[PDB]
Amino acid sequence: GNPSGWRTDGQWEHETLRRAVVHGVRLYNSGEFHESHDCFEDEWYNYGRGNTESKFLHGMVQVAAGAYKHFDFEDDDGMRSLFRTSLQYFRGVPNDYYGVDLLDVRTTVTNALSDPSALHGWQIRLDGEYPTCRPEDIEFAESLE
Repeated sequence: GNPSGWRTDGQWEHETLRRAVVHGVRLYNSGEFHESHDCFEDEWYNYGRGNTESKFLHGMVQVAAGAYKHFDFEDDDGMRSLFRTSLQYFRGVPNDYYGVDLLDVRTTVTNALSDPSALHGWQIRLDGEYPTCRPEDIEFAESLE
């Protein structure tokens, strides 16, 4: 099918949101967790509060930030706290949103609450695969604010 967020004119409803997803997921998948977080964090206030867009983005910020606490600092309590709120933000978000396999995100992040090693070598599925960092993704994260 067409994932949620895809319009009938063959465009994403919010281009800058899809952008954040592409760069963020590719950064995440190459283990650049801080840069990933920053791609999401750049977009996360642009839609206000309480709606699908802003809920998805807050969730992904916290996924990135939770990974970062786990891999960079071995801070599992910090990871666990972010993961618990990320799951609440994802409530109500379609499981295919903007090309992300969000169902797998939610179940892996849920797993990690029990066992942080659920994260090890885990990559986020986007458009049915596992895209990784390209020079333009890191360039974009570095161009941020």
